[PDB]
Amino acid sequence: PAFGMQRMHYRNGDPQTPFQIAEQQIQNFQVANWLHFVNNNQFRQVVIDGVLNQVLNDNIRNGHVVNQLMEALMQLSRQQFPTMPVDYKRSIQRGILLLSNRLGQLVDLTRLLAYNYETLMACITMNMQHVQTLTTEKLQLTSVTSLCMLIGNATVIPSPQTLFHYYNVNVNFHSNYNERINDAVAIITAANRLNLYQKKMKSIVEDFLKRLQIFDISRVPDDQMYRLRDRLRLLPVEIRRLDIFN
Amino acid sequence: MDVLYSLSKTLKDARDKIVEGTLYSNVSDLIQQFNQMIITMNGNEFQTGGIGNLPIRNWNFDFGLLGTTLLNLDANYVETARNTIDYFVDFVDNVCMDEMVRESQRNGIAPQSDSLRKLSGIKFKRINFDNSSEYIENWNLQNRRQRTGFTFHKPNIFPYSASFTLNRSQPAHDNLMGTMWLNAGSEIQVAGFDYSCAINAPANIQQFEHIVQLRRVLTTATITLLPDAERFSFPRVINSADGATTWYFNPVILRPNNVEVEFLLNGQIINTYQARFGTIIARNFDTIRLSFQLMRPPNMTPAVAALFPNAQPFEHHATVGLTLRIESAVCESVLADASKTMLANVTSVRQEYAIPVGPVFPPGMNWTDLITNYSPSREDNLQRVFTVASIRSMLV
Amino acid sequence: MDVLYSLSKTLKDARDKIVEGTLYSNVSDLIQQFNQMIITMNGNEFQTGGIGNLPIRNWNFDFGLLGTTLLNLDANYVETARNTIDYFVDFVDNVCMDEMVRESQRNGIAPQSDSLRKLSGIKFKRINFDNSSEYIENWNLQNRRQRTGFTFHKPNIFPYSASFTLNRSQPAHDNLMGTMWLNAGSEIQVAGFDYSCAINAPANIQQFEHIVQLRRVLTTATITLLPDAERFSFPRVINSADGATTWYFNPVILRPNNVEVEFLLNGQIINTYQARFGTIIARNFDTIRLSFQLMRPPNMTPAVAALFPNAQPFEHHATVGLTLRIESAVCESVLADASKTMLANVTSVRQEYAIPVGPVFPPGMNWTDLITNYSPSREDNLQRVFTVASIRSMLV
Amino acid sequence: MDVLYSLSKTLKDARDKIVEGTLYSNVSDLIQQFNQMIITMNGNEFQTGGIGNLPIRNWNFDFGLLGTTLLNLDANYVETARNTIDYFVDFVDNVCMDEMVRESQRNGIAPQSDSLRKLSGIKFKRINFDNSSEYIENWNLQNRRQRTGFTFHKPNIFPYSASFTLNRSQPAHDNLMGTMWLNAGSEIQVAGFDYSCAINAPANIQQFEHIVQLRRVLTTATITLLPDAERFSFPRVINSADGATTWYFNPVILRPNNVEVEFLLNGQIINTYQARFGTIIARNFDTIRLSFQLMRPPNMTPAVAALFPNAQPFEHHATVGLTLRIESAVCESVLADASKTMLANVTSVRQEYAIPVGPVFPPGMNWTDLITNYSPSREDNLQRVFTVASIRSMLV
Amino acid sequence: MDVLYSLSKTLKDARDKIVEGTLYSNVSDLIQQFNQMIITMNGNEFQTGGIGNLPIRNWNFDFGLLGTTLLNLDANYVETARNTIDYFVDFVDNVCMDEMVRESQRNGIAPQSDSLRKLSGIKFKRINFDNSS
Ligand SMILES: [Zn+2]
Ligand SMILES: [Zn+2]
Ligand SMILES: [Zn+2]
Ligand SMILES: [Zn+2]
Repeated sequence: PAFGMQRMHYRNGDPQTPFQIAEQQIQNFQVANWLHFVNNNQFRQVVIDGVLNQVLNDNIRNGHVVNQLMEALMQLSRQQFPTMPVDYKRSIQRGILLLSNRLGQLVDLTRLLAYNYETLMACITMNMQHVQTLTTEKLQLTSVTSLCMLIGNATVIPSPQTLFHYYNVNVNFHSNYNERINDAVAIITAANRLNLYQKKMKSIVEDFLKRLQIFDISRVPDDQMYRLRDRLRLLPVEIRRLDIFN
Repeated sequence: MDVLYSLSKTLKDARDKIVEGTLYSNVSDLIQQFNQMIITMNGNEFQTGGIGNLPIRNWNFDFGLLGTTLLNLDANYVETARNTIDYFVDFVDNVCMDEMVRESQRNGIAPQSDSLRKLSGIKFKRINFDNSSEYIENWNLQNRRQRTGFTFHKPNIFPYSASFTLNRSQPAHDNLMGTMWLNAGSEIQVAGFDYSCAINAPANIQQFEHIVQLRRVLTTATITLLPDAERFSFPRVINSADGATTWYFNPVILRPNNVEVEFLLNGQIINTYQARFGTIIARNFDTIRLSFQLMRPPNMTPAVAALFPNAQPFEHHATVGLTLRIESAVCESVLADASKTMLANVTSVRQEYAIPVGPVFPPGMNWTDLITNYSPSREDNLQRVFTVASIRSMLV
Repeated sequence: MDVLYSLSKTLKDARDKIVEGTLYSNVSDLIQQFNQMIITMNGNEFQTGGIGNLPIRNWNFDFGLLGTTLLNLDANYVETARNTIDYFVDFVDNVCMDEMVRESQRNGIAPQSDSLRKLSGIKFKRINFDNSSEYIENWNLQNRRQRTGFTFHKPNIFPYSASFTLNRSQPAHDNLMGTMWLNAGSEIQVAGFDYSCAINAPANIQQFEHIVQLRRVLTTATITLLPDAERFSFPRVINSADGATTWYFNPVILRPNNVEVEFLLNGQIINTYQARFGTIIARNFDTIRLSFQLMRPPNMTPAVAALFPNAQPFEHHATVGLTLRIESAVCESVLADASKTMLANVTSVRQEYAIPVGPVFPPGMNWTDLITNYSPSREDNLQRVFTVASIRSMLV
Repeated sequence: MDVLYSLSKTLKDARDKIVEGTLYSNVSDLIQQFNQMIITMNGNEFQTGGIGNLPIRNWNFDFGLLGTTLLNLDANYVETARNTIDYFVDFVDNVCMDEMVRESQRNGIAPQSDSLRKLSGIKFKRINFDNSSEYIENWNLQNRRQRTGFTFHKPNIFPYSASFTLNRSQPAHDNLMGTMWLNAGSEIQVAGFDYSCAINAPANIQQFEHIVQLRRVLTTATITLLPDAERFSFPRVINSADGATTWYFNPVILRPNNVEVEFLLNGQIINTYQARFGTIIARNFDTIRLSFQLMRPPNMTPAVAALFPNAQPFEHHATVGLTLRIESAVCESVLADASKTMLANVTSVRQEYAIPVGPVFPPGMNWTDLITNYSPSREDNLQRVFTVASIRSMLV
Repeated sequence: MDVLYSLSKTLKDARDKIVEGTLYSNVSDLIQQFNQMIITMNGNEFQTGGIGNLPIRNWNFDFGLLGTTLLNLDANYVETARNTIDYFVDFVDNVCMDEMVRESQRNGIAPQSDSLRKLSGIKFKRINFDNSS
């Protein structure tokens, strides 16, 4: 509407997002460049100390890209909105300027958010695998508006004790995960090598999931339980447990 | 053709007017027309070339509109417009070249290239806007069947022909009476010669006539008529009509007598000019009749009398002449002329890409051969290619 | 240059469109552009210099804007606009004259006058609007390093030269073989003469060749080629090469034989025309090679055989000719032609104010010297002055 | 071109800087540029090579990016980068080869290949970054039409020419006066010989002149001038000017007298060096005029007097020589030179894939023909292909 | 000399790196150096002398800073930068020429022209950066 373009008739299932179409269809350099960044600002994958990590574009980390956003939306504040009623146009442009005039606060907020993310991500020990989950966390855009319009200049970074506690909890969960995998694999392999053909590996897998402490085993689908059994059967046994079994 | 011209005109206006610093009010309507062009061309696939050495080229159109708000144009706006305009200009040039190299005996006025045939669909009619050039204006008028008029400076209406006629001759070619002419471009030099200087002619007058039939009717024509023909006024060894031998011509120029230039339409005298030289106007004609007389001077000085004896041998041969130059004219059909480059452009495009000779035009677009046999199909194809060439000249 | 052209274009549009009784909607955009020009120029002091006899002139701009209140323009509005337009036209004409009379060897394409140098500042870029003239279009294309094109009717590409070459000669100049030519403007007349009429030639063929090197590349050229050269077809008395004596020329014109006109680019054959006369097209060339032959007629009537004996004396000298006129062409560089008045305007301005000879142009603005030694510096300066002259001609 | 150069530069910087163990701060900006390149190229389809034996290759990009938060690069990071770098380097090499084997007469500076034409689109402009190489800098300045020059060590400005001129000669070729020269690369060896040793010359001085017209202006040029031409200092048997016979040259070398070198630009004397040998500076010139003299030694020892008798036969022929080597220079146009490999790269690519001869360059990329007819269109195409070759040599 | 070299180096880097479409991360340090040069040079009057036929030239510096806040450099940015760069390059070339034509028997290593002597003051030392040639 700002550029007088015909409203996008977007089709669900299109391999391109609406912004990916808009980037090609919008000629203005400020808005097009901001759209390009937004289109290509996916996580980058990098292994640090053997842990896979999802890291941000460096322009997010230093907060510089907010300038581009500002530039883009500053352009949107100068646009005619050809056919729009003028009071509604004024309201939209004044909201655009409300976000625009907080450029310094938004740069500070972006840098703070990125720094906090990186500092707390240093404390992660298991690979940060990116999968589209079944359920989501619902994020209200009004909460985003609150964060954008209420952030000051008070830097808040994780406390060293908070970082150590987070790292300790992550390490404990990871170690318990590995140890329970070892116990389950050891018992399954021993039962197979002892020819205990009436043994149900389902009970072993359920005990494993229960000892992981974060699963309500009653709601685990059966196909996933059997897939877990199959994958546990394929793992080799840990040296200490295998020697004891020998 | 009108859609292709509109594409070219929009691109030309965009190049000329979308410039850094200019007020947006100078381009608002142009910007809307440019955006209409983008919308209409978007999502369409075109193919050009594939004939002769003209390369196959594919064109896909996915461009955004210009919607930025400004008071004056800046560098960003001009660069975006320049990228779009460069692509569109390349496409238009390739389409024009593809259409210029093609021809058909049937419906030679209709589009021949697939790209221009696709551009003739209804969905592209939105691109159409101002059609002010002479060639596109004449195209539209002819499609409406009103008079179309092409104005030519020195129209190339006469096919080249340096010829002669011997009304009296014999094997020695020493007592000859006849005419020799050069009809070339807009120019006609004609000369009637008598070796006996009308010594035995009735009333001592020899009458010469020269009829030149124009292949198309010319109107509002300005003509310069001069008494003498400089091209046939020097000694000359000419070939025999059958080429068996050569004869000698030793002109002595006498002023033409009883000069009558008639400009005829359908055999009817439209304009007549008697003993008139300089600038004359032929308002509407398809034929020129130059009638002039060699009159033996009744009174001669001894030096003059020495040149014209009573009988053979005739060493000096009496010659009267006429020069007729069409400075400007108007024709309903297209013609080559001294000021325009459409024939040159079409010939250059066909020669550069080694276009094989087709079934309509002569080899190499030789203008003499084309105008000698200026058939209706040839005229249609020539008008098509000339309009396309004028469209291409706006950009290239 | 674009700012100066935009000033002149705005003034021309104001003169043409600000007329009594016209709808304001006919002039709204023009009035906005004119007021933008007024705003941009206001508060700026300009000086047009005192080079030569041009008076030093000071220019101050303190003008009010043109009104927007009238539905139709009345006489009062037109009078006020006329006052402002007259002052601006005087300023623009003086700036153009100051720029035309100056030249530089180092940067001849850059502005030389102080006023045009000031107008190249960014603060004046707002004035810039539609650049639709051929010369300004070529200027902008050149600044971006794009293919430029100037279309010339009868381009003045050949420096004047009436010269001859004697391949065979002797002190008494009675057995001469060679060529004489005139290269003038767009025309080349060449004539090969043999006094013995190729009696002792290897096959009774005498070969003549004329090479004309064009100082610039010409494209899309329409060329009239005619067999005879009327300029070298009458008796002449000609100075010897050193001017020590004079020899006699008594041409008898024979038909040229094996006429081959070659249009060459980089020494490669681009176009070839054998025994073709009338209108031909040279698409891209920088050199012309006219090869022709004087062939002794194998069969002669008694008079013809009498003209050409077996040995000296030779009273009649066999001459073959060729005429080559460039009616129209396209060149990437600026040239004088028979239609445009740029060279005349620059020369007239330089002579009217007694401009001292500069380090770039010949000391009369003489075209033969300029086109003979068409250096890149000369070409840059000439393009600058011709563009400024085209700008001036819009108003003056 | 700038996008292709930036692709090559980004790949070179990735090879150089993305190395195991380096601080992430050493490569942060380079990693950003590399990721921008991946982003821009992803999802685009390219095709290279349908000319000569250059095989058709299809390129797709679906590469992942590089991490941005680690502190030091490790072997895993470099391994991730290397596959993408190799694919991109192969693509860039093929695009450069595709552009190097192509030419056009209309717009030789513009891209010719489909890949480089697509890279000229606006969306790829984001890849563009530091244009610091000499050839890309000159490309960018020349597009804006700014004064810029290429620096050449031993520029290859003289087309190969081993010729002689005889001012005194006769069929037996026993008493000859004239000059013989070799013009090759950056070297001019000239030698004036007199067989009589100026015994009968006025003041016993014989003057020799040699003019070399450079096809392009050389500026800020260092020249070594030595007073002998070792190339023409030994006995030679030399074909006659028409090859009908061979004559004998038996030099005896006398020092040249009144040596004057004039470096001229547009016929104006820019630099003049008299009797100066060693290093001289020619700041701006297009023509070299070497004047030297053979003077008889007024006093001769018995052997020297025996060498040169008062009359024929002349068995020892007095010769004076000059050698002129352009060590380094600056030219606004591209040239082959002893240091760069651009001409070698273009010729190698064209020969390896059997590229058919085009309309712009001579067959086999022959440099002598290319510099003999160094036209503006040839200059455009040569600059394009040389810039592409320099881009390619950044990775290959 | 190091200040003159740094002016020339900054200008060459600006001409090579400030190109349309480039990431700002490619020029961030260059833009900082360029703005430092602009700040240091602003308000200073220079005169390149009239030795021989070298024209007397006067130079005034009042320029705006090159902008930040762009993710990729656009055409407006490059145009403004090119205007400033052209003026600075003309000044640097004229200063270099004025220095190239002068000489002293003693202290001939020191600057000879007024412009370079002025540039040798402490206040211009801020312009100085990478001396790699
Ligand atoms: Zn006959
Ligand atoms: Zn003579
Ligand atoms: Zn005319
Ligand atoms: Zn010889």
